[PDB]
Amino acid sequence: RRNRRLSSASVYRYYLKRISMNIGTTGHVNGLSIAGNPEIMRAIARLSEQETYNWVTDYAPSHLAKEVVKQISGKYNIPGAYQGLLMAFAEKVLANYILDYKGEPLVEIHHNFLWELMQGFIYTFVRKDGKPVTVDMSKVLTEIEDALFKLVKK
Amino acid sequence: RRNRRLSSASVYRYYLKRISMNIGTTGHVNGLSIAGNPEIMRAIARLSEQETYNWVTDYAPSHLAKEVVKQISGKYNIPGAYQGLLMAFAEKVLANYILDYKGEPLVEIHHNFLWELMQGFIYTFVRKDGKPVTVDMSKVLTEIEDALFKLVKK
Amino acid sequence: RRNRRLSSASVYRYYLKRISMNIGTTGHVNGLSIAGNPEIMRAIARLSEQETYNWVTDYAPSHLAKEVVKQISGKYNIPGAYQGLLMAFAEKVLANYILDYKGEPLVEIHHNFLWELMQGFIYTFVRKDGKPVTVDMSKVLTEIEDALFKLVKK
Amino acid sequence: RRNRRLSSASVYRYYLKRISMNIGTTGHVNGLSIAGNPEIMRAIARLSEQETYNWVTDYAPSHLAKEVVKQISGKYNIPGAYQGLLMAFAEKVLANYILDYKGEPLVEIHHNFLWELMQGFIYTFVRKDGKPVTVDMSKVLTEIEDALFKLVKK
Amino acid sequence: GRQSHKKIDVRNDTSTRYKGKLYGIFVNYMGEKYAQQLVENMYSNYNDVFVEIYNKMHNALRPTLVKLAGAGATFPLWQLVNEAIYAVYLTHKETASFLVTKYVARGVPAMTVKTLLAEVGNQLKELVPAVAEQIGSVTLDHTNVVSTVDNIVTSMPALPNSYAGVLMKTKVPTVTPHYAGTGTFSSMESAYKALEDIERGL
Amino acid sequence: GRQSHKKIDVRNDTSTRYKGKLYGIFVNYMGEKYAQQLVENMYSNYNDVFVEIYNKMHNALRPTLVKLAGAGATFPLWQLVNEAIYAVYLTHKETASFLVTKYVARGVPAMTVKTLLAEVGNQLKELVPAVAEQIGSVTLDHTNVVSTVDNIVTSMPALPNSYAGVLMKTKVPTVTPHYAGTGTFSSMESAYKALEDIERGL
Amino acid sequence: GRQSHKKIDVRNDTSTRYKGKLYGIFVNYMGEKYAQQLVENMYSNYNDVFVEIYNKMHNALRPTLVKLAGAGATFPLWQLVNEAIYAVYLTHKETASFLVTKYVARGVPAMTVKTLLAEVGNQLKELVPAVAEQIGSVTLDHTNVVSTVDNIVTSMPALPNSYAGVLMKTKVPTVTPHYAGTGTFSSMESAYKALEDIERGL
DNA sequence: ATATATATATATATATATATATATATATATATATATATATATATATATATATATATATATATATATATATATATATATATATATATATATATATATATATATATATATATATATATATATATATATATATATATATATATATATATATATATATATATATATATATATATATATATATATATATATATATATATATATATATATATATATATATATATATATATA
DNA sequence: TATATATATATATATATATATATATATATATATATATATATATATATATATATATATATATATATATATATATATATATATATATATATATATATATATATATATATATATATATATATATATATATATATATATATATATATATATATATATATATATATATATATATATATATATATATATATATATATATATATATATATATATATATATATATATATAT
Repeated sequence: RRNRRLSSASVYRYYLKRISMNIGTTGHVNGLSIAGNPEIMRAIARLSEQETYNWVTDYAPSHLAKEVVKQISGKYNIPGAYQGLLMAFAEKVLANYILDYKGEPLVEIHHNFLWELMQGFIYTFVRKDGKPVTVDMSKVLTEIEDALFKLVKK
Repeated sequence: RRNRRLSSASVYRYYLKRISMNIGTTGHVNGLSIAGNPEIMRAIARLSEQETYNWVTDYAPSHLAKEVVKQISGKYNIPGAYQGLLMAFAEKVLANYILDYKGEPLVEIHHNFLWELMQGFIYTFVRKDGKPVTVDMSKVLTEIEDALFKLVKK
Repeated sequence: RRNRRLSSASVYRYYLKRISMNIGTTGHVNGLSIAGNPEIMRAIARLSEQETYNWVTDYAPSHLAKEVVKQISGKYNIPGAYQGLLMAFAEKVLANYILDYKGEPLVEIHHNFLWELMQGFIYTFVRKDGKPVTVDMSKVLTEIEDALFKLVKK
Repeated sequence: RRNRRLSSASVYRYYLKRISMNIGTTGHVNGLSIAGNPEIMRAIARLSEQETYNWVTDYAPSHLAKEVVKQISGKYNIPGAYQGLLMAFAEKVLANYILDYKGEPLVEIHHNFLWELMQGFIYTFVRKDGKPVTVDMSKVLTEIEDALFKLVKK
Repeated sequence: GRQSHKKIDVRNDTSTRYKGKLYGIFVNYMGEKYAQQLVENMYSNYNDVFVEIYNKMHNALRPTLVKLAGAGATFPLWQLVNEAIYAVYLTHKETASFLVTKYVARGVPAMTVKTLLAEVGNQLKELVPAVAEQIGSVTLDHTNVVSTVDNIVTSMPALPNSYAGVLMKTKVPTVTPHYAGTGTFSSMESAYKALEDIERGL
Repeated sequence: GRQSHKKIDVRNDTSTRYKGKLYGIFVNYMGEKYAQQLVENMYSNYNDVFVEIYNKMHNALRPTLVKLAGAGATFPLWQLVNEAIYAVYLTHKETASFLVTKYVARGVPAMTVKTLLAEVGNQLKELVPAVAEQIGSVTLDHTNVVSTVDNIVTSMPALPNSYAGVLMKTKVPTVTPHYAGTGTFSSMESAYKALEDIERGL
Repeated sequence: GRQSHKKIDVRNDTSTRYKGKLYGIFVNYMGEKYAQQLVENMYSNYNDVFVEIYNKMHNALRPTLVKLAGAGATFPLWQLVNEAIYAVYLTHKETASFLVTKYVARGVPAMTVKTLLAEVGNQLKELVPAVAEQIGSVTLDHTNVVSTVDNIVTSMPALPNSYAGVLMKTKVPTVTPHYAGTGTFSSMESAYKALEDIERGL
C-alpha cells in the first residue's frame, strides 16, 4: 500500500474491510443467507466497530514515535526513506523494550540496527541550498533513544 | 491462537463463531434450507447468545486468578512466559481444589507443579537495570497459594 | 476525460462515483445485501464524504499553480496547448521540489523539461492581430519559477 | 428533437433527465438500492441542479447570437432554414474565434462557411407581397460579423 | 509528489471496459437485454469507425512524430492529424492553407505540417478507398502535397459529416485480412483472441 | 468551443434505442408485458413505414444531393423530398406548381427541384406499386416531370392520409428480398443480423 | 510487540489474489462475465509488463544489492533501480548525471550508483531488444557507463512514456523459452504449473 | 448552579416486599335480572345505498374510430451549431483509492504451532438414571389409507365395441398449384473445406539416426533382506 | 517391493543438428475430389402448406346403451397389511437431556512467545486500473439543449358526428345483496349497568416496619 498520512479515511476503510472479513467469517459457506439477516448484520457491524476501536486505541504510541522521528529528521535534513526507517526503529525500541521489556539491553538493539544501517555510519546529505552535511547514524539513533525516554517520562 | 487480552471483541467473536457452529448443527445436511428460514435463524441467534453468556459467567474466576498472578509477577519481575505459566497454575489449583475439591491435598499439587517447573527451582532473572535477581519457585508458588485463598477469602 | 473548468459539479461527481466504488469494495461479493442495509449505507456515505474532503483539501495548491500559469500565458499570448503543458510543468516543480524536495536541483528539472519541449525553444506565435511574436521556452520557464516561489513566499 | 423556443420547461426537462442519468451512474448495478435511500437521493438531486445551472450559465452567449441572427434575417426576409444556419455560423465564429481564438483568422472561417453555402452566393427570395429580392451570402455574412463584434464590445 | 506515470492507449481491454461501464449505466434505462444489445451495437460502431481509422493512423505516425518533435509535447501534432483525418479528408471542409496557417500560428514549422499531411494521406488512401480514388495515384510529399490536396478539396464542396461518421465504410465492402490478394497479413492480432478463449475454457 | 462533431443517421441501433427508451417510459403506464408488446408493435410500424420509405429514399438521393448542391446546407433539399413523398405522392394533395413555387420562393433553382422530383418519382415507383400504376411506365425528367405529375394529381382528388400512413403497404403484399425474380439481391444486410446473434451465443 | 516478520514478494499467488480481489470489486460494476474478462485482461497486462521487466530485474540484482550495501536498508537502491528502469531507459528522460547527483544527495556512494546502472543496463539489453540496439554491443562499467548512457540520452529526446508502458514489447515478438537458440532453458518454471493442474485433476 | 461521588441522617415519593385491612376499578366467575349495543335469525314493511338488469334518454369519461387541424412531448431523422455528460484516445501533471511490488515496523485478524490452563461445544466412552422419539415386540380400539375381498349401487376414466355423426391430426391417394426444405442435374461463377500436387519456408508432431546426458520404467543380472 | 552398481532394451524426456516419414500451418497458383453458398431453369423426393373430395387409420371429441378392463367414490361387514395415534410393561437403538469423571476431537477463549498466512494500517518509488480530478484539443457515442422543417408515434387538446367499452346521473319498475332504519319476539355473541358474594389481578388508598431505587432536602473534599 502506498504511503498515506493517517486520517479518518483510514478508520472508515478498516471498518468496512473488517465488515467484509467478518461476514465472510460467520457464514463459512452460507454467506448469502447470513447476508440477508439484519440481526446478525447488526452484530457484525458492532463487532467491526469494536475491532476498529481496539486497533485505534493501540496505535497512538507508534504515532507519537513517528512524530518525534519526523521532527528530528526535519531538523537534520534527512531523506524520507531514512525518516521511515527511523520511525520503524523507534517503534521497535518502544515496543520490545519500553513497554513489555523482552530480555534485551538497549545498546544491543542499538548495535543491531546499526549493522542494519551499514553498507558506513556517517552519511553525507546534500541540502536544498547545496551545502553538504554529514550525520552519524549511531549518534542520531542514540539521540532519539533519550528523546523517546523523554516522551514516556521513563 | 496468538495472545489477545480479553475484551468485548472476544465476546462477539465467540458469539458469531457459535452462530456458524449452530447453523451447521441443526441442518445436519440441509444447512441451506435452514439458513433461509428466519425463525430457526432467530432461535439459533438466541441460543448462541445464551451460550456466550454461559461461557462469560463461568470465566471471571480464571480472569481474577490471572490478574493476581500478573500482579505478583510484576512485584517479582518475571518474564511473560512464567507469568502465563503461573496463571495456568492458579487456574488449576482453584478449579480442582478450591471449587470442586477433587481428592488431593494442596502440597501434592504443589510438588507436582514443582516437578513441572524443574530442569532447579531458584531461577535468576536480569532486570532492566542490569541487577540480576533470584526467586524460589516453591516459595512464590506457596506465596500465590495463600494469596489465592485471600481472594475467595477461603 | 474532456476539459472541464473545476467547479462544484466535479466535487459531487467524485463524491457519487466514490460511493459506487466503496459499495463495490465492502460487499466483495454480497454487493446486493450490503446495498440493502441502511447502516453500512450511512457508513459508506460518510466515508466517501471524508475521501472527497481529503482530495479537495490537497488540491488547492495545484489550482493556484494552474491559475498563475494561466495568467502568465495570457500575458504572453500562448496557445492553449502550451498553457496546459506549462501548468503541468509548474505542478511537477512545486510537487517534487517546493514541497517534498526530492533530491534534485531546480535547474536540473528545468533542463529536463527543456528537452521535453524541444523539437528549438523560441517558438513563433501569431496573435489575433496578425502580429507574429516569439517567446523563449527556457526564459518563461525560469520566469514562472520565480513567480512560483513568490506565491508560496519561499 | 423538434424546434422548441427556449423556456423554463426546457430547463426542467434537462433537470429531470439528468436526475435519471445520475441515478443510473452512481449505482452502476445496484440501481434499486441506491434508489431506495433518500440521502444519496438528495445528493443526486443537488448534483443535477448544479449541472443544469452550469449548462445554463454557459449558454447565454449563444442565445444572444441566435437573437441577433433572427433580427438580421427578419430585416432581410430570409426563410427559417437559413436563419437557423446563420445562427449556427454565429455561434461557431464567436466560440472558436471571439472567445478562445483558435488559431485561425476571421476571413478564413468566412470563406469556409462560404463554400458551405455554395451550390452561388446571391440567393433570390420571394417576399409575401410577391416582390422577389436577392441577397449576397458573403455580404450578410460579413455583416453579422461586425454586428457580432458590436455585441461583445470587442 | 510524482505519484505515478499513467499511460493512455488501446490496451485490448478498452472494449470490455467501455462495454461493461456503459452497460452498468444503461441498465437503469433499458432493462437487461435492451441495454445489452445497445452497448453491443454502440461498441461495434465505435470500433469500426474510431479504431479502424484513428488508432491505425496514430500507431503508424507515432514513430515519425517522435523522430520530428520527440517530446511529450507532441499533443498539437495529434490535434493536427485528427483534424486532417476529419476536417480535410472525408469532409473537404478546409484546405491545406487553413491547417498550415493555424499550426504555424500555434508554433509548428510549416514543412513539418506538410510532411505529416503527406504521410497521413499516403496511409488513409490505403485504409479508405474513396479517398484514394479522389487523390488518385499521387505520392504525397512536403513539396507537392499542398497543391494536390488544395485542388482536391476545392474541386469538391463541403461534404456532410455523415460521410465521415459511418456511411463511408458502410456502403463499400473491403478485402479482409482473412483473404487472398493484399488481405493476407494481419490476423495475427485476431489470432491471439482465439487462443485466449480456448485457454479460458471458452 | 467546437466540442464535438455529431452525426445523425440510422445506425443499426435506432431500433434498440427507440424500443428501450419507450419501454422504460411506458412501463409506468402499462406494466411490464403490456409495455413490451406496445413498444414491439410501435417499432414494427415505424420500421415498415418510415424506414422502408423515407430512409431508402434518403440513402438513394444523398449522392445526387451532394453532386447538385454539395453542402451542409442541403436541408431545403431534404424537406423538399420529404414533402414530395408525402404531399404529392400517396396523397395528391398538391401539384408540382406548389412545390416549385415554394422552393424557388425559398431560393432553390427550379430545374434542380424538377430533377429531384423526377428521381423521387423514379424510385418511389419501384418501392410502392400503387404510385407505379398511377404514373404508369413514364420515366421522369425535368423536361416532362411537372406535366405528368400535375396530370396525375389533378386527375385525382385529395386523398386521405390514411393511405400514406399505413394501409398502403398493409393491403398489398410485395415480393420479398428473399425470393426469386427481382427479390434476390439485398438480404446481405439482414445476413449480418443473423451472424450477430450467432456470435452472441444467440 | 514484535508481532511477526512479514515478507513481500511474488509468491505464485499474486496472480490469483489480484484477479480475485479485483473481480470481487468489479462485479458490482460490470456483472459476472464482463468483470471476469476485465480482470483477465488487466492481470495479463500487469504480468507481461511489470513481472517480465521489474521482477526479473529485482531477482537478478538482489544478490549484488546485498553484497554492496547488505541491509534491510537497501530501500534507496530499490528506488534507484526503479528510476533507472523507468526514467532513463525506455524514456531517455534524464541522464545519469541526474541520478548520481540525486542519490549522492540522498547519501549513496557514487560508484555504487554507477555499478548498479552498469548491471541494470547489461540485463535490460537482454530483456528488451530496443534498449540493446540503442546501446549496441558495449559492456557497461562504473568507469564507462555514465559516458555511454549520457551519450544515448543526449542523442534521444524525451520519449513518450507510451513506449515504456505497453507498446515496447507489444510491437515486436521475442524468442520464447519454448524455442531453440537462446530459448530452450526455462520451461522448468512453467513445467511446475502444468504438473500442479494434473495433480488437481485439472 | 446542576450534576456526579466518598461517609452520617432526614422527608418524599418511585416502586418492591413482609402481614392485616379498606375502597376502586381491571378483568374473571357464580346465579337472577336489567339496559345499551354488535351481530344472527324469524316474518312484514320501509328508507337509504352497493350492485345487477329490464327500455328510453342525458352528461362525463375511458378508450377506439371516422376526417381536419392544433400545441406538447416521445422518439426517429434531415443539416448546422451549442451546452452538459458517458466513454475513448492524445500528452503532461497532480490527489485518492484498489490491487501488485521493492525494505522497515506496527496492530488486527485468519490460521499453524510451541507448553500450561480454562471455558464452550462436537462427538466417544465409563456406571446410574431420566424423558423423547426411532423402531421392534407382548395384549386392545380410532382415522387412514394401503390393499384385497365378500354383494349392491354410483360417478369417472381407461379402453374396447355396438350404429350414426362431427372435428382433429396421422398417414395415403386423386388433380391442380404454391412456398419451404432434401438430395440430383443442367452452365457460369463464388467461398470453404477435404484432400492431392506444383516449388518455398516455417511451426507442431510421429518416428529414425548421428554423439552426449538425464530420469523412468521394461526387463536381465551381479551380492544382500 | 526395496537397498548399493553394473549391464541390455526400450519408454520417454531434454541437450545441439541432421535426416526420413508425417500431422498441420501460412506463402502464391494450379489441379482433382468433395462440403456448402448463390445466380437463372430444369429433375425426382419429401415437407409442409393449401385449395377442392375422396379414401383407410387412428387421435380425440360427442350423442344414445352395452360390455369388458380398470381408477376412484360411497353404502354395510369381513379379512390381511402396514402407519401411526393412544392405553397398559417389556425389550433393543439411538435422539437428545442430566447426574459425577475420564477420554479423544475440536470449536473458541485467554495466559506468555514464536512461527506463517494474508487482513488492514503508517513511512518513500515502479506497475494496470479505475476514482477521478484538471489543464490544454481531438475523436466517437450519447444524454440533453436549441435553431429552421420534415417525418412516424403517441401524449393530450379542440372542432363536428359516429361507434364501442365503461364511469356516474336521472326518468318509471323489477330484481338480488346489502348497508342500515324500524315495527312486533326470539335467539346467539357481546358491551356495559345493576342487585346479591366469591374469586384472582392490579389500580390506588391506609395502618405498623423493612428493603432497594431514586426523587429532592441537611455537614466537607474532588470531577
